[PDB]
Amino acid sequence: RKPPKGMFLSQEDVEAVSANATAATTVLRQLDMELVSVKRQIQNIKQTNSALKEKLDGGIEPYRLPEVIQKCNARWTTEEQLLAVQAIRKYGRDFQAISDVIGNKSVVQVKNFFVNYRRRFNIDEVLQEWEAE
Amino acid sequence: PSGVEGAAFQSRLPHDRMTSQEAACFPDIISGPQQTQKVFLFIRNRTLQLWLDNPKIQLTFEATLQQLEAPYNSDTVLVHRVHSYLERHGLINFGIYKRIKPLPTKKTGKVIIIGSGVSGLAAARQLQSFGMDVTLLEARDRVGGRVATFRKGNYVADLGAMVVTGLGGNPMAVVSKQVNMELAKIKQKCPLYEANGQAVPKEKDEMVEQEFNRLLEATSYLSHQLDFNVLNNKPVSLGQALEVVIQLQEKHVKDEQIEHWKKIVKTQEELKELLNKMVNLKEKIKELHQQYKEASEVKPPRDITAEFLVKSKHRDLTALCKEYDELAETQGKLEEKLQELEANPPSDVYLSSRDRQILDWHFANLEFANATPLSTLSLKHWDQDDDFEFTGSHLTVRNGYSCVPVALAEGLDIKLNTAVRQVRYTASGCEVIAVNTRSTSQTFIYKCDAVLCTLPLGVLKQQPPAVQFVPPLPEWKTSAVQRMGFGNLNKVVLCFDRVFWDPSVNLFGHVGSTTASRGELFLFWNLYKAPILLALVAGEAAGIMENISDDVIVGRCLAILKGIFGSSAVPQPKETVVSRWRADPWARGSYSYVAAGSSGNDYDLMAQPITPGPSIPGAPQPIPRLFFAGEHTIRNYPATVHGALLSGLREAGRIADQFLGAMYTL
Ligand SMILES: COC(=O)c1cccc([C@@H]2C[C@@H](O)N3c4cc(C)c(C)cc4N(C[C@H](O)[C@H](O)[C@H](O)COP(=O)(O)OP(=O)(O)OC[C@H]4O[C@@H](n5cnc6c(N)ncnc65)[C@H](O)[C@@H]4O)C4=NC(=O)NC(=O)[C@@]423)c1
Repeated sequence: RKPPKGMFLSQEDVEAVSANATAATTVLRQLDMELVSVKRQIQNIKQTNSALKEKLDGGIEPYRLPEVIQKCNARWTTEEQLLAVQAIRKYGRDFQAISDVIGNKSVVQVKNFFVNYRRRFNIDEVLQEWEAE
Repeated sequence: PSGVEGAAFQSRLPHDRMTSQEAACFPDIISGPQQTQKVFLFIRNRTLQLWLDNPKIQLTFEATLQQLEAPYNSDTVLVHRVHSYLERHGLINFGIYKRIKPLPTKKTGKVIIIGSGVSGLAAARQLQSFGMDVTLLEARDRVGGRVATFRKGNYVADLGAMVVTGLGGNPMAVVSKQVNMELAKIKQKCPLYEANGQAVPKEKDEMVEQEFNRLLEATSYLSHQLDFNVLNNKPVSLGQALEVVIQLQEKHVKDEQIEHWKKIVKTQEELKELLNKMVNLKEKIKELHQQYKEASEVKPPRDITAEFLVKSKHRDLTALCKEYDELAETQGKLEEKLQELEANPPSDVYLSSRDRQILDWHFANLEFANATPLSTLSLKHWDQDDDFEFTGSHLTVRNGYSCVPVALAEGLDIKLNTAVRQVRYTASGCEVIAVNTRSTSQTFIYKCDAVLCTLPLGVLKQQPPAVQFVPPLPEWKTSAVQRMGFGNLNKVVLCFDRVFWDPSVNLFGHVGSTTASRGELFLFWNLYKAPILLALVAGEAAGIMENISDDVIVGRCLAILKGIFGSSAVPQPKETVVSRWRADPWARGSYSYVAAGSSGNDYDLMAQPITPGPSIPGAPQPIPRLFFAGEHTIRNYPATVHGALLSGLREAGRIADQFLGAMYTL
């Protein structure tokens, strides 16, 4: 039913090597050239990528900011309320970001904010303005 | 196999089945009830046993029936009828046995036998055994044909056949007990040595050999599963198919280097696009940090938009730093998935210059086995006789194989130095015109009822004829003669004044420089008591070394042997002999092979006898008059001594059946 193992012999490949006298040499020269071809686009992207890798030297370590550890609080101070309205305008719906702007306010309180202080802070128009941008 | 069933196996016969031949002589038994068949089959097997256990004396019907026990000895005619069939077709009482019943005083019919090869001798023995008048015409000054044996002092080395291919069902087994043949098993170990003279390392030898055998199975798969047996209206040869297989393995080595490096580009390019996001991100980060400093430089106390700027920028740079952290994590996984592939590359080549040289030695071994370039063997059929391999180790004949012809020859009317030049066969008999080899003018005429031709196939092939048939052989026979292949291998016999090789090694190889010389002095045999090395010349080398002097040839032999054992340990040879079988006019080659475009059925054509037309038109359809035997006429055992011998037995059976009748069919 099947060849010895590792031997590669399908009906398609035998015909393509018998079709003429040097039809053997041709298709094994087609392949030596298709492999020189690939081994230097290897070496060319391996060199392009050596240059892009030179630009990332140092990573972004000068560019970090320390982690502020601050215990989450319940009451909304007026300053915190004001930050939220501005965060809403700069984002809108990304409660995780807003939670990170205000710093001492979790993502559930932010969503609860959205409807508690909804009238008084006119959160409705605010999101309309964000969507235009 | 043992018992009665062993005798049927040792006689190349199914112990539990009637053969096509036995059907022809016992059409009653085989179309009859299954019980009679087992009786018959036992009677055959029992008789064969009796002969086999002591083949130095004749086995008479009386001796036979006596040692059968009932119910089997209840029918004397069935026993008499079995024993006679066996005796006729040379299954019992063939070779050299003392008779019990001395020969019929007067002889019946006359048969001329061309050639005293083993096949000649074997029929002649049998025909004389049957009360016929037998004369053999032999062109050489010696019996044996291609069983040649050099003899000089204690030096003995055959130039022709030298190997008995295993006694498991071999007729030579029986002949070995009849004649004092010293049979020494070979030892199978064959160390290869390349042209430099260094031994090939064990790991490489095993690697190549297995590839060799895997390449053979591959050709078989191309033949029987892919039906790759015609190429541009011509039969595919074995050699072509091996190329097509080797090419497709070199193809696949390249197909898979390509696919592997194509995995590195597909990943070096995922990395490129990711270094691009990371260089761009380290720029949105560089300015957004700048922006955060400036916002943080504004000193407090701040209004809330100015305070929201710092917080928003701080959050954004943190979010943007999460991103570049995740990306330098992917960037760490792909830079390792690229070193893993780099250190796990697939094989660079299919076979190197050096491996392909050692493989060429294994191809020279096939070229020796079939005495022909692989480019000529039929891919479909070159091994059609594998099913009938004997069992056991091969052996050599250590006192010379010639001892067998010479033994068979004793008692027979043999005209040596008589070359047949014309065979004339007519509805009323035959005449053979022969001449003296020493003086061609002397001319001889032999009249006979039948000619048994055992001319080598290379002789029968010769253009212009060495032997003219009158009337000419029908086209169906001459086309079989053209289609078949008649190969060539030669031997160099080196006689020394000391053993300087491994005495516990019977044979050892020598790897060729090039494909074209893979056959040139590729193997050496240490077979004999005396110090004789014996060096083969196979494949395309065989036909070309015949145009080169003995001394140029022994020189290359000495060279090769120097490289393997060093110049000091290899002396000049005392005696040297170099064969040229293709040059020999009584052989024109060495043995036959299934050429591309031929088949084993051509061997059956070579065996059919010739029946001349009628003398008087409208006279009754005549008898067959011209019969053929020899190595090329036996389908299941060609190019061997045992096949030669069996074909002689076969013709002697059917000539006797024809000219003495056969009562065993009633
Ligand atoms: C698939 O399997 C394998 O490939 C195989 C398998 C196993 C072993 C072998 C081998 C290989 C080798 O190692 N050895 C061998 C070596 C050499 C060099 C040679 C040359 C042969 C062998 N034979 C073959 C064996 O030799 C022969 O096939 C056998 O001898 C045939 O005999 P024949 O048909 O009777 O024919 P003839 O030629 O002998 O007689 C005819 C007579 O006609 C005379 N006449 C001519 N013209 C005229 C005329 N005009 N008038 C009157 N007379 C005339 C002529 O003078 C001659 O005398 C081997 N066989 C083995 O078994 N062992 C081996 O050992 C092996 C291979």
